[PDB]
Amino acid sequence: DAGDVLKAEKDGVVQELSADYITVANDDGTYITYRLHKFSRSNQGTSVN
Amino acid sequence: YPFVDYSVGKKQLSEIVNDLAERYPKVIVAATLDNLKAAGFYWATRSG
Amino acid sequence: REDELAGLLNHTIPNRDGERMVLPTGKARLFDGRSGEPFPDPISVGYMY
Amino acid sequence: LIAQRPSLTEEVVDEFRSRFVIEPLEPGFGYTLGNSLRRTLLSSIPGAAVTSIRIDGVLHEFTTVPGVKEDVTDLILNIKQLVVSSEHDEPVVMYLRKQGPGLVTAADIAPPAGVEVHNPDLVLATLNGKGKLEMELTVERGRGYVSAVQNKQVGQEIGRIPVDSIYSPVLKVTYKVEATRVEQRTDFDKLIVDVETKQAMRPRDAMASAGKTLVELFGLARELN
Amino acid sequence: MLIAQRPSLTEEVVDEFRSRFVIEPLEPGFGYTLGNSLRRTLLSSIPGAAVTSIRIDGVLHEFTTVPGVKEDVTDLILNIKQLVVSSEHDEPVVMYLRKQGPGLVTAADIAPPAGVEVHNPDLVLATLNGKGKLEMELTVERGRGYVSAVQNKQVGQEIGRIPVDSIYSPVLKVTYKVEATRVEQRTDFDKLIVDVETKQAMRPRDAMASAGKTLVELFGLARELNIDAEGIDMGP
Amino acid sequence: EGIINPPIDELLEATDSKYSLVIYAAKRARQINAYYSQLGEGLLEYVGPLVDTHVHEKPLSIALREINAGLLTSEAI
Repeated sequence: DAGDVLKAEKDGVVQELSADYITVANDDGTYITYRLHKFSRSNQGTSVN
Repeated sequence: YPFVDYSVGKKQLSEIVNDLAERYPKVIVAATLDNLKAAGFYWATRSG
Repeated sequence: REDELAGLLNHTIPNRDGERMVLPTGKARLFDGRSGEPFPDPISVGYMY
Repeated sequence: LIAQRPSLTEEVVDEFRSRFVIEPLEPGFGYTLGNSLRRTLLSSIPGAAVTSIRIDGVLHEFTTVPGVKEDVTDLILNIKQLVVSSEHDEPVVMYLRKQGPGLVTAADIAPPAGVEVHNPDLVLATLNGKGKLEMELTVERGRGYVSAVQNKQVGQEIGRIPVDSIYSPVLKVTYKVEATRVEQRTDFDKLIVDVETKQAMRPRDAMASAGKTLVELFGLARELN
Repeated sequence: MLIAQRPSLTEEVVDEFRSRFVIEPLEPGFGYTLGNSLRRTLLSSIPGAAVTSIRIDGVLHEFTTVPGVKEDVTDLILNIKQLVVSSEHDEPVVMYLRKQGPGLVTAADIAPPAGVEVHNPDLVLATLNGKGKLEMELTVERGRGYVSAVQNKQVGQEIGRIPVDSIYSPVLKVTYKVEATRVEQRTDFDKLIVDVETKQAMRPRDAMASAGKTLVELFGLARELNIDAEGIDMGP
Repeated sequence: EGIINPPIDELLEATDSKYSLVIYAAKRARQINAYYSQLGEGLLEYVGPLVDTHVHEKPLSIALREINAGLLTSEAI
């Protein structure tokens, strides 16, 4: 509920996967790709990964 | 210093330290405090 | 409840040598890293977060 | 007045775990010997470990390579567990090359003649259908732990990534001093030292190295005349 | 591997029978690795000889008092304990104390047999008053370390044989500590200080040499498993 | 050894109180430092140290050592 965990939008099967992204083939017939934050910077100077 | 021969809580230790400060020079008092600190830590580790 | 913990401390899985290292009182017998002699009395041990 | 002298015998629990029985010692003396041996075994047994890596298309630790499921920083932690053994005094180089989908198991590493990798079932990374891993590893010798800032050379390239080194063939050591009251008309002890190494050498070699290290110090003690 | 900095041992002498040895610069750790072992082997791994039991004439195991002697039985036993002796026969050997008349009875009045010697004849044993008589038998034998009073071996063997504690080890007191020594290069290198206090017979240097020999043999026992094993070589 | 020596009681036995000892030692230390600084010149001014010193020893320590040894005097102007 905090919102820091990536969550799928519609049920499907993971079509392709890599440390930078995840492409999922939705059951309704569409494809959706999620991009992951890698070594960003938060307001306090920590690392978001 | 005369032999103590009785259980030393924190009041007795305060009395002894006050007597040492009252009757002895400062270098001897500092050395005695260091000795007491070292022995206290050593026997507190093995206290159980 | 503490009753359940006290009951469970007697029924863990024994290690490879078939011995439960922590006694039913929750205290374990430790050795001394430097001197090598065992400590006189058992000491509490467990996992903290 | 007691003429019997100590003696040491071995028992094999499994491939890489041994139990050494020393007896009959003087009373109150087993714990000190056991702890001395344990400290020496856990401190000063030489080995080898990877001390640097460089990947084809990487500049630093805080980045990711295409076609792999893991970051470089999360792959350094996987290669820090490699159990390698080397016979060369100078640094040696190994190459890891993998193409196509699957798992980059530690067995895929092709080492030169002289060095060996002893856990060939370790999982380093996972590759998809558009990923190729080409990486170069450096192996040296030593003992203890080196914190990757000692591994930083003067002429470091931008592409060279130093790594923490853990040279320690020993995994877990313990001891038990049975007050067996060995029947000698008096009190005596029986020390039992249990040693488990991490599949790089066998416990007999570790015990021999510990004994060789410990005999020298008491050798310089006895020369006092 | 190579040690890269060879530790050395140095001695200081405080009294005729007190010494302070310093071993430095030891690697990180290695101050407790060979400190407690040194103390233990010095205190309980060196042969010696001592008294085991006495039989004072005219006094049973009751310690009410010794007629004709100012000191009580506990004082007599404690005085006997401080006696330092050397022996050669494995079996226990008995010697006789025959002092008589008013005055001071010391260790110089004993008549040891062949093979046993007393290294402090000037020790005071007791005082005699009122023309009393002191007849004693002292049994001495060899051993290692400190063994408490061996209890009654046979109840009906005799009446007056009082067993006593035996201090066989020449070394009486030992202590040790470790400190940081190195300044130029990276610090935390260990320095070990060992304080030794022995009795009148042996010197601290001989005790240190014997301890070193014993420990070297004990650990060569383990080294023999595989002689061709790489350790920490030292050079010279 | 160090800041602890010489013992404060021995020093106070040679003066009236702490407040005068501070000034006395500080003035002697300034004299010693001034002597050292202008040693390159051939000069007859300031004197000391009056005890055996080290390669580079703080002048205040030397001043306290001389005060304890009893090689100085204090007057009131």
